[PDB]
Amino acid sequence: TLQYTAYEKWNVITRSARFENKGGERLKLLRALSMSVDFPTADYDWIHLPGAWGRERWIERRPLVTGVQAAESRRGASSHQQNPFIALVAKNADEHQGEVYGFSFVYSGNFLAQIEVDQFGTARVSMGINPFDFTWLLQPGESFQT
Amino acid sequence: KQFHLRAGKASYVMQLFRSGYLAHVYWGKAVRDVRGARAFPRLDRAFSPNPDPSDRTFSLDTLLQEYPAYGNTDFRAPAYQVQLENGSTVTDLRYKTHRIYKGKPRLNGLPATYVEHEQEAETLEIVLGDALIGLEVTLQYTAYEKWNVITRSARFENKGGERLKLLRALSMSVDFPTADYDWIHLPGAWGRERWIERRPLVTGVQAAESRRGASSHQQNPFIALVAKNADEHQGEVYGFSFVYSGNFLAQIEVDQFGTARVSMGINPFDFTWLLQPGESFQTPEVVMVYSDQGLNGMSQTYHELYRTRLARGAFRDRERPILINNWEATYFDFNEEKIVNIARTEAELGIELVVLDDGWFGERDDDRRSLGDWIVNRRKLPNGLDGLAKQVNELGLQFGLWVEPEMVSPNSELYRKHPDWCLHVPNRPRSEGRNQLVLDYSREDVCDYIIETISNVLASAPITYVKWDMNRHMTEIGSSALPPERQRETAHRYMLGLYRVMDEITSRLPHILFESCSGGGGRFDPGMLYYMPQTWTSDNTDAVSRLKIQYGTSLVYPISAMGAHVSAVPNHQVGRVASLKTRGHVAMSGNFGYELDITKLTETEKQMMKQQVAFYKDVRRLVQFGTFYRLLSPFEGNEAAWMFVSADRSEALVAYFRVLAEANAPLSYLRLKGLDSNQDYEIEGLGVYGGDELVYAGVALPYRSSDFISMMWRLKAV
Amino acid sequence: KQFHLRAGKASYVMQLFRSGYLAHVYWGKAVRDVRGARAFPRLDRAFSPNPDPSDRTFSLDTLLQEYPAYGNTDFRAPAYQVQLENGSTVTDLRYKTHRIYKGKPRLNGLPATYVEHEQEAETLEIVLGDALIGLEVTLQYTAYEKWNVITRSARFENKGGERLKLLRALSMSVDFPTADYDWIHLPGAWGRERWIERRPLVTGVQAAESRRGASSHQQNPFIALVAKNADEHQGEVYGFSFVYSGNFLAQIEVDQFGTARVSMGINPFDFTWLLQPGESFQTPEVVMVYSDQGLNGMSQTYHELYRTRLARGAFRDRERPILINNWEATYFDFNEEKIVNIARTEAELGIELVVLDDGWFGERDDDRRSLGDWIVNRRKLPNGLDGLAKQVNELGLQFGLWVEPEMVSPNSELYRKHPDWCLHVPNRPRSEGRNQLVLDYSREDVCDYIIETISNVLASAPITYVKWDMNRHMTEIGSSALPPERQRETAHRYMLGLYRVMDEITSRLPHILFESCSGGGGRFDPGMLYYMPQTWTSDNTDAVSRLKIQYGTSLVYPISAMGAHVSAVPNHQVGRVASLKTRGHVAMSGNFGYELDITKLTETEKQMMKQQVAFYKDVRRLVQFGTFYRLLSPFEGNEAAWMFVSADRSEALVAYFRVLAEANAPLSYLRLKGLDSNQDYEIEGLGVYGGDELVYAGVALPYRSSDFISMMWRLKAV
Amino acid sequence: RVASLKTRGHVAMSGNFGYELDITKLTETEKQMMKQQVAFYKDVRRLVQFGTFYRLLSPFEGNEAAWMFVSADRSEALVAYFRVLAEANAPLSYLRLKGLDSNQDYEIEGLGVYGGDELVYAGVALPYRSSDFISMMWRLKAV
Repeated sequence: TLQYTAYEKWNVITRSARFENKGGERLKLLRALSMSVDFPTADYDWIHLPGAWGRERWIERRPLVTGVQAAESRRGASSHQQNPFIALVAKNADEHQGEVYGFSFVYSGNFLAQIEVDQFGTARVSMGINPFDFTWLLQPGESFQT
Repeated sequence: KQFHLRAGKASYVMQLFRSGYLAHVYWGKAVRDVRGARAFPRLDRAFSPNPDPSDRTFSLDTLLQEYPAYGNTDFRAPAYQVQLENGSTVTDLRYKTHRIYKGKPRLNGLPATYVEHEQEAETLEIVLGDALIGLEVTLQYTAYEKWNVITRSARFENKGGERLKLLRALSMSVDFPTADYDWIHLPGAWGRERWIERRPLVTGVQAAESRRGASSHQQNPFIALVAKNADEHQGEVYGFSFVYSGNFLAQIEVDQFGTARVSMGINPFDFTWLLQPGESFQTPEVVMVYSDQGLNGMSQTYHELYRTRLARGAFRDRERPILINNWEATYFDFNEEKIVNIARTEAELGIELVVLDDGWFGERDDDRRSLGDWIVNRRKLPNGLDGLAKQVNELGLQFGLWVEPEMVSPNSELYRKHPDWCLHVPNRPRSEGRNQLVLDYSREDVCDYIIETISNVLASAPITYVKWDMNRHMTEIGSSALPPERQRETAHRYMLGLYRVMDEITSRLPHILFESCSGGGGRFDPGMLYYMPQTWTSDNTDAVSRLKIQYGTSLVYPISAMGAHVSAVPNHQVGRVASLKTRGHVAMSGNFGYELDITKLTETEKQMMKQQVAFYKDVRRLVQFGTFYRLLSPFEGNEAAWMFVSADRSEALVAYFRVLAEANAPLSYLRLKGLDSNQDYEIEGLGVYGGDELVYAGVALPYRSSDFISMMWRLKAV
Repeated sequence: KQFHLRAGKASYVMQLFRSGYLAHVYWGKAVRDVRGARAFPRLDRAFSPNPDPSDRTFSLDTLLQEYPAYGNTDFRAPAYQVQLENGSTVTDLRYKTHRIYKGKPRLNGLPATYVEHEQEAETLEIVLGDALIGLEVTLQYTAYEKWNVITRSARFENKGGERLKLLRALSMSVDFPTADYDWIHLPGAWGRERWIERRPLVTGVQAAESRRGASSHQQNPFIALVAKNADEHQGEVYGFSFVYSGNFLAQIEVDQFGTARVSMGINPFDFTWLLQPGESFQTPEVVMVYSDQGLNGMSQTYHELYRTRLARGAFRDRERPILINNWEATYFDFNEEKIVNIARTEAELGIELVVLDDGWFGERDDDRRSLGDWIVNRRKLPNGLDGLAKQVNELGLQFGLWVEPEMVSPNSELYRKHPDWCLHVPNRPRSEGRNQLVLDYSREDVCDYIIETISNVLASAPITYVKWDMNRHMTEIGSSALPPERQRETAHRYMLGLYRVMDEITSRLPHILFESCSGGGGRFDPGMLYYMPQTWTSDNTDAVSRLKIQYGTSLVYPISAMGAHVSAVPNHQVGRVASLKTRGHVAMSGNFGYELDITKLTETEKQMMKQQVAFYKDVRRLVQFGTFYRLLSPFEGNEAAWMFVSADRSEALVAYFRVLAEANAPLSYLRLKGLDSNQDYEIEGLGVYGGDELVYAGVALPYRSSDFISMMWRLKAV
Repeated sequence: RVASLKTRGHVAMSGNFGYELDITKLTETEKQMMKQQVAFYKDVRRLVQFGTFYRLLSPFEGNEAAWMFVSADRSEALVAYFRVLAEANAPLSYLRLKGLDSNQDYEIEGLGVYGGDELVYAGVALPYRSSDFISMMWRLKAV
C-alpha cells in the first residue's frame, strides 16, 4: 500500500509504503525504500548535506551525472557525515528564486538517498532505509511499514 | 538636493553633494523614497587625492558620479574631456540650476525616442557649469510613465570667450556601488550579427566599440549589466542602448573599490569637436532600461518603446507587406518583360510587394561602377520606373526600389564631375571596399544634392517601398570643406548629414515604407529605426544561422523591424540544406519576405510558399506587434524556441527548432511563457491545455528525426 | 623576406608582405623554419576595405601586423596614431630597410634590459617609413640567447619638413592568429597590490591601465595571454611586462575573425607628443616571455632576466641586509639618543641595518608640511645625519635614510619660494593628496636642484641605504615651463626627468643600496627596478594579506627585489592577530626585514627575532637568488605554498601556509617541484626523502589546529 | 580560533541560545556583556525561534554570512550579518534584505527610518569595519 498525504497549508507531499504478506510463503525484503519518483527530465543540480564531527551539514551543490549519485549512512544512525536530505534544484535557482524539490527522510538510522539518471535523461529519486546490510523477513500474516 | 526620477516600476536617484557636485546613489526597482540621510561617513582612501585639502574623506576618485571628468582627483575614465587654449585638460562642472517639465524634448539634428503626449514622460535638465572657461553642460534626463525607461544625453555650450575643444563627449556615465555583475554585449560580423556574449566582469576596463563610422556588424551599440543568476525569465538586468548609427564606445570600468562605471556615447577615438564662443554640441541619447523580470522583461520594454515611440511614419503601427526581392532571378541583367510576367505569378502566390534591386540605374552590369548616378537605365527599363511601377500595380502589388545613396563608384558620372565630394584626406590613396568610395555627408552641397536627386527619383513613380543600403565602411576620414582643426569632426558631421538627408527625404515621401540596410544588419541600431521603421537583419538567410542572429537581435529590437526572408537551397552563405518548411518558420518569426528564384522552384514548393504566405497573414499582427518571449537559446544548446503573445493574452504562437538530430534521443518537452494561467488554451491540431499547465509543466514535444527541424503552434483561448 | 628571431627555446617570426607591409607570423616554441608564411589563399572579407582597390582579398583589417595604424583600412585599435597639420590622422608606413647586430642598445633617457656581452643577445631593427610626411618609425627587436626573452620598442623620427603630433605611441602590438586564451593581469589597490586575476577573453576590448602618472597599486604594468589549460607547472603562457613607471595601457582586442591584438605602451589617454622637424621619440620597451613550462617557468625567466640584466649597481648580485625601521617606535618625535639607544638592542638581535624614516628633515612633525625642505632638524639631530650614522656604525649597524624628493609641501620653504615648481594648470585649484603637491620633473631647474640637494645630503653621512618614496598621484597635470602644445607631454616628461634624477643620484653614490617605494608597491615596475635593485612590496604587512600580495608580485618580479617586513599585531592595516612565527615565515619568503616598535615587544618575541635573524642568514642566498616555484595559490583556496631551490638542486627551502582552521580536518599532503628526482634529500627534523617521492608522491603534513599557521623545511641532498 | 564575545553571541543568538563557559573565570566586563546579551535575546527570542527565516549571504559562497528573521505580520525583524576575513582598504559594503512589507517604513534601531522597499530593492550601506570575525545585529520595527 502506497501512502500519500497532501497538506492543504503547505507544499508538502509525504510518502511511505506498507508491505503485507497475504500469501502462504516467506517473503524476504531485500530492499524497502520509502519512495521513488521518475522525473521526465534530468537537467538539474542536486544538493545534499555532507560533513563530519565538528562540521555537520555543509551545503554541497553538484551537477547530475549519467549514472548513480547517492548520499547514504551505514552507521546505524543518520550520521554527521551525511544528513538524510537531498534536493533537486533548477540550474539557475538560488536562495530567493527557482524551482526546488526537497526530499527529507523522517528516520534516525541507516538511509539511502539516491538519484539515478538513465540513457533517456530521466531522473529517479529514491529514498529510504539503506538496502545495504538490510533484509526483512515477512512470514505469512506479517507486515512492514517504512 | 535630491533628484528622484520615477519611470514605470523603476527609480533613478541622484543627490547634490556639498558645493555643486552631483552624485549618483541608486538605480533599480521603484521605491517610494531613497533616504537622503547618508548612513556612514566617507573614507580617506589612500592615493585618492582631495579637492579640499582639509577634508581627506572627499575625493572624486571615490564619488559615484553622473558626468565625471579627469584630472580633478578622479582617475577613472571620464564621461567627457575638454582641451583649453592653454593646453590643459582640467575642467570643473558645478551645479547652476535645474528644471522639470512634462514631455520629452527633441534632440537637435539627432534622432531620439519621443512622446505624443505631455503626460507620457517627465524631463529633468540639470544645468552644470565651469565658470572659469565659461563651459556650460546640461544633463538631460527623461523618465517615461508606462515603461522602465530612463533616457540620458548631454548638451555642451560655450559661454566663454575662448575656443573649447571637446576631446570626449559621451552621452552618459553611471557609477554602480558594486561590481558583482556579468555583462552582455552583441559582437559579431557580416553573416552573423549580434551574437549574445555573456561574460564575467574584470577589474579594469571592458568595452564594445566601433571605429568604422557605422554602428557595425562587429559590435552592436548595446551593453548590459546583468545579475549573476539573472536569465531570460527572472533577475535584474540593466540595459544601455545608444541611439546613434556611427562610431560608438560602450564601456564598463571596475575600479579598486569595486564600483562599476558604465559609459556610452560617440567614440572618443579619432574624435574631437571644436566649440567656438556661442556654439553648442548635442550628444545622441542613450536609452536605459531596468528589469527584474529578466532578459525578456528588458527586451519587451525596448520592443514597445522602439516600435511605438522611436519608429515613425504612417507605417509605424501598420502591418508590414510580405515582399519578394528578385536578386537571384535576374541579377544586374533584367528587363521590363522579364519582371512583370514573373511578378504576375508572384501576385498569384499572395505576394503583396515586388522589390526591384540593384542594377536599375546608370551603367550597372557590375558592382564596380555607377554608384552615385541615379538615373533610370533606358536600356533595361525603356518606360522607366513610372512604367514598371504602374504595370506592377495593376497586377495587385506594391512596387519597391533599392538605393545606395551614400556611395559613389570611382567609375561614375558623379565622381568624374565631383572627385572632391568623397570622404578623403590630402595626398593619400583612396581605399575602396567593394570598389566604391564614401560620399562626404559633412558637406551641405553633397547632402542637398542627394536629397533632391533621390526624392525626384522616388517621386517619378508610385514607389511605396525603399531599400536604403550601404555596403562600405569609412576610410581616410576627412573633408575638403573643413578646416584642419575640425577634421576630426568629419565622422559625426557625416552622420548628422545622413540623418538630415533621411529626415527630409522620408518627409517628402510619407507614402513610402522605408527599410534600412547595410550589408545586412550593419546598422541595425535605434538611430536608424527613428527614420526607417524596419531593417534588413542579415545578408545570411540560412534558417539555422538565422536562429542565433534573430534571437540576439530580438534582445533589443522589435520583431516588426526584423527582416527575415525565405531563400534558396543549398544556401548561398554556408551551403547548408534546410527544409522549405523550416526556412518559413524561421522567416515567419520576423518581418516575413522572400529572396529566391520562383522559376527554379518545384510545383510542390510553390504550394508550400502559397500556404506560407497565407499562414503569415493570419499570424502577422500577432508576430509583428505582439509580446515576444525567448524560451530556448541556440547559444546555450542544440535548440531554439520562442513565442508571440497577444496583448490580451487570448492568442499565442509558438516556434520550436532543433538543429542536430540525435539517434534514440530522450523525449523533448517545452514550457511556455506569458500566458494567462487562469485560462485554458486550445492548440490547433492537438487539443485544449490549461495556461498554467503549459507554463509550469509544459508540452511533450513530438519525437522527430532529420537535421534542422521546426514546429509551429497556433494557440487560442477558449 | 622573412625575419626569424631565436630567443632561447622560442621563435618570433615576421615577414614582408606585398608592397612593404610587415606581417606577424608566429610566436611560440622554437622552430627551425616556418615554411608556411608563403602559401595561403587570402579571403574577400565583407566590409574589410582594400588599400589596393582591384584586390578585395587584401585588407589591413585582416592582416596580422607588428606596428599597425588606423584609417588605412584597419579598424582595430592601432599601435600608433599621429595627426598631420592638415588635421588628418592617416599614415602609411612601408618597409625601408633593416639591420642586424649582436648585443642590445641602450634606450635614450629610458631604462631597459641590458647585456654585458654582445653574445648575450641579437638585435633586429626594422626601419619603416611614410615617404609623404617623412615619418620614420624604427622597430626594435632583441632576442636573448639564454632566455625566452623578446624585447620590443619603437623609435619615431620626423625626417620631413612638417610638424608631427603623436596621439598614440605604444611600445608594441602583436596579432595572434587565434583568440582561444584566458588572460592574466594584476589589479589591486593600496594595501592589496597585484592580486592575480584570471579571466576569459571577450570579443571586444579589455585593458589594464594607469592614469595616475605612476605604474599604480590599482593596475600593474603586466598582462599575459595564457592557454586554457595552462597552470603554474605547465602550459603555454605569453607575458607582456612594460618597462615604465608612469602611465600605461595594456590592451587585448579580439576582432570578428577571432584574432587577438596585444598592444602595450604609454597610455594614449591625456597624452600627446609634438615632433618638430628633426626631432625623435623613443618608447620604453616591453619584455616578452614565452613558456611552455607554465606560469612558474614564465616567472622564472623574468626572475633571472630582471635580477641579472635589469637591476644594476654594486648590490645586483649581492645579498640584501636584514633591516629594522623604527618608524612605529617614535613616529615624527625622536632624537639622536633615543635612536642610538634602541639601535643597541636591535644590533644585539643580529639585525644588520637601521633606517631613519620620515621626520628627520626641516620642521617635519606632521604630514602637512616640510616636504621639499631637505635639511637636518637640529632639535632632533644636533650632530646631524653624520653624527647619528657614525654612532650607529660603531654599534655594528649600517645606516639608512628615508626620502620623498618628488614631493613638495605647500607649507615649506621650497613652495613659498617656488610656487610654480609644482605640477599645476593656470587658474585652477591645486588639489592635494596627503596634504602635498607633486614637483614638476619635466622642468630642468627642478631636476638639477633635486639632484644636487639629495646627492650632497646623501654624501654628508656614511649612508649605505636609501628608501625612495612617493605617496601621491598626479592631479592638475601641467607645466608652466611648457608651451600649450606640449602640455600633454608633461606626465611622460616628468617620468623622463625622474629617471634622469635617479640615474645621476645613484651614480654619484655607488656604495648606496637604493630601495624604491610608493605607498608600498605603488611603483613596483621593471622601470624602477633598473634604478633601484629592490622595492617595498606593500604597506600591508599582515602575514595573511602578504600571502596573496607576495604571490602575485612574484609572478613577474624576482624575490631579491620583494621587500617583506615582520610587523606588530594587531596589524595596523587589517587588525589581524597572527603569530610572530607566521609573520616571520611570510617575510622570510621575500627580502626579509623588520618594521615595529621593539620597546613594545615581549621578551619572548625578541628572542624569536634573534632566532629568525639567525635562520634567514642561513637561507638568504637561497631565497634571494635561488629558483622560485609556486605550489599552492591563496587565490584558489585556503592554502599558500612555495619553495626555493638552488641552481645545482642540492638545496631547497619549503614554505607552507594555512589560514582558516578546520575542525576534524582531512589529512594534509604537499607535493614539491624543481628537485632532482634521482637524489635523496634530508628534510631537517623529519627524515630523508627521495626527490622523486617528494615531487610525485609528496609529503604528509602535520595536523595543526589554530588560525594562520606556517611551516618551513630545510632540504639538503645526502 | 579567537573571536569576540560580541561575535560569539551574535552567532549563538541566530539559533537556540545558550552558554557553555566558566563564569568563575570571566572578567567583570564579560559578565556584564553576558547580561546584556541575555536581555537582548529575550527581546528577539520569539522572533528568532518562531519567526520566518531568510538566508541572505552564504558562508559557502564567499567571505560573508547573513540572515534575517521576520515576524508574521512583517512589523518586526532581526537582521544578522557576519564577515570573517578582514580586507585592507576594502570596498564599501551593502546588504539587501528580504521578506519585508514594501509599503511600510522601518526604524533600524540606532540608524534611522528606511523604507521597506528600499531595504529590499536598494539595500542599506554597511559600516566600515576591520578585525577578523565581525558581526552586526539590527532590530527593525514598522512605524
